[PDB]
Amino acid sequence: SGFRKMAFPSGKVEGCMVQVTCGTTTLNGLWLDDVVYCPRHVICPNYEDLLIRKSNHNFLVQAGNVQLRVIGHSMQNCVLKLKVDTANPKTPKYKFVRIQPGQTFSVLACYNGSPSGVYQCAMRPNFTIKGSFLNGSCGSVGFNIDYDCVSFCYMHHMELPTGVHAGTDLEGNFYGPFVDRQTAQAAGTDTTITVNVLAWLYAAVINGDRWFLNRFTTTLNDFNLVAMKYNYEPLTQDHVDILGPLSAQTGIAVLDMCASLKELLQNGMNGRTILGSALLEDEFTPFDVVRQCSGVTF
Amino acid sequence: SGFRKMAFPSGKVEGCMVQVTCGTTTLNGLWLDDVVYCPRHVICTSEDMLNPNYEDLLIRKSNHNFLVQAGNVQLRVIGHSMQNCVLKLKVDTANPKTPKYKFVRIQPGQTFSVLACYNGSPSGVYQCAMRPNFTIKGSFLNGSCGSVGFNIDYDCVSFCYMHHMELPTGVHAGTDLEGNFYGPFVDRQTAQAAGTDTTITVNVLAWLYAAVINGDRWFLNRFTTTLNDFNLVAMKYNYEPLTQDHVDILGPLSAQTGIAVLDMCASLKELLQNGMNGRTILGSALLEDEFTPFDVVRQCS
Ligand SMILES: N[C@@H](C(=O)Nc1cncc2ccccc12)c1ccc(Cl)c(Cl)c1
Ligand SMILES: N[C@@H](C(=O)Nc1cncc2ccccc12)c1ccc(Cl)c(Cl)c1
Ligand SMILES: [Cl-]
Ligand SMILES: [Cl-]
Repeated sequence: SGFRKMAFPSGKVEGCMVQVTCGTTTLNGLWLDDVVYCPRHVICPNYEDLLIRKSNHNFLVQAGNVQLRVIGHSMQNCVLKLKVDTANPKTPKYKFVRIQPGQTFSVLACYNGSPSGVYQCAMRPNFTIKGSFLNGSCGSVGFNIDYDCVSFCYMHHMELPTGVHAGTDLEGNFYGPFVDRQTAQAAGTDTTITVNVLAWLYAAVINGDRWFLNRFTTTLNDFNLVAMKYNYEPLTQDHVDILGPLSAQTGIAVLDMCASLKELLQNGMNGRTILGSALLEDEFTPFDVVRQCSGVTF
Repeated sequence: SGFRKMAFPSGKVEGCMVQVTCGTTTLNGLWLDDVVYCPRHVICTSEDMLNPNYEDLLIRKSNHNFLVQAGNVQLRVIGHSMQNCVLKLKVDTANPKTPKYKFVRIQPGQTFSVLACYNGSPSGVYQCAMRPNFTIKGSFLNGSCGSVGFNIDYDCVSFCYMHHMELPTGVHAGTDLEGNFYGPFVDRQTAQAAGTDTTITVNVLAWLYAAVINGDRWFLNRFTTTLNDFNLVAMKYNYEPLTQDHVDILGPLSAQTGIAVLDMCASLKELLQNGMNGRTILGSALLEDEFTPFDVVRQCS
């Protein structure tokens, strides 16, 4: 029993965190094979011209107490790739994946190439992440673990004026309409990740918290008209299908749970809580709920 | 900026998780140097669950009864002994991934990261606090026994908890790494209930300071209170009393924000009286009590 916000074990990623220094800027880098990936803003803007002026010896890369020899450098979008003379002996099986809004991932927050914390978060529909980051965390990565394969999905780049965070996939492409330049940028109005709220209600039913269940069902169209009104993301037929296994396990059809959600929005919680929370949680995907309520290991 | 429930990186602990099997029972073990620590109830049969005599059961066991598996390598158990409710299995190989470590016993209110494991394999990492009733509100399934709670001291891992059992309410009970249970719990199938849980008041105040550091000020007020008047209001809401030690521990946060402890205490009193009025603090509609003053300082500085 129990339901916690749970991150993937960070070991496989910790063995990849290195410190990257260029001039007065020190941030984190991801050492995979003989390549170190880090935000291109470490050279700081005309990034192509700035990188042309740089030499391999300008980049100081440190892995623990060993300095790595940079033997090449190139740029892929907003990420800098530093070729090094040594393959990371702790390189896990990995992939670079681009995630969608709603999908969750674990973040390994680092400072000076040293992992300090691991937390689970979701890529918000407005493409920001509500992370916890201080100065020096740039280069910290977001990942998922698929069987025994690390899927790198995020690299931290900056903090927006509201305190939310922005970053890129491991190919340097930003998530959202953000740029890595000191200019006024605002996150769009965020919305709630509806499929994740439904997944979290299933997790509550699995844990015995069932006060919110009602006799009602709804059509997907009627649910979406009501959800749109409360700044909730539309629920697609893909989401209904993904919630299938949880619907079968709990005996609560997706449209049946949608009518529970529909009432929770129009009426509130009435002083009651669900999984120790007075708000509807939207940072647990249907896969996270299944994984946590079935004990999948890594 | 931002405030998240943040666990310590679990790598140093993952390299210590092994699978321990004795008869039909399979749970997790912690491999440190040439010793594997695991809950002693792994040696229990079906009949010996309500009132097991662990000394008597362990005397009947031989080293060849314990199957220890570290990855795809079976470890040779060359000795066995019991320290309180923990079984110590000596093995013929020192764990090459043994980190710098200490065995620490924690107090209610203290937080720690939990590495949930199944069959000696880490599946998840989450943050926990030792509840005032000495239980932990974890997320555990059958097979999670032996999963450990830890904190990281720069390079050193302080092991503070080993999961043993789930109480009837769904909350969890366990021991320090010396086998001593936290709370009035025993590793027997006898009827056991957790006492009424209370809110870790000092942790709530630490969390309100974290909110002020993050720019949340709506809950602040012009009032101050005496420590005695705050404690009388707090107990009525099932909140732990706040001692002079807690006021002193909140000192650095009070200096950083410019809000005295008794000033924040009056804000907490007002919050308990009115509720949140549809507003949130750090994205939460409830007062969070699983961030210690030490966690808040660490995460904000
Ligand atoms: N120095 C960073 C930055 O703001 N990175 C930080 C990350 N997370 C949290 C931070 C909190 C405080 C200060 C800095 C933070 C930066 C600044 C401007 C731009 Cl346009 C870019 Cl791409 C990157
Ligand atoms: N079978 C275990 C147990 O309850 N261990 C589990 C741990 N966490 C969560 C669990 C959820 C479901 C089933 C089992 C769980 C057990 C039972 C009685 C006693 Cl007295 C002891 Cl020491 C240990
Ligand atoms: Cl699924
Ligand atoms: Cl008193």
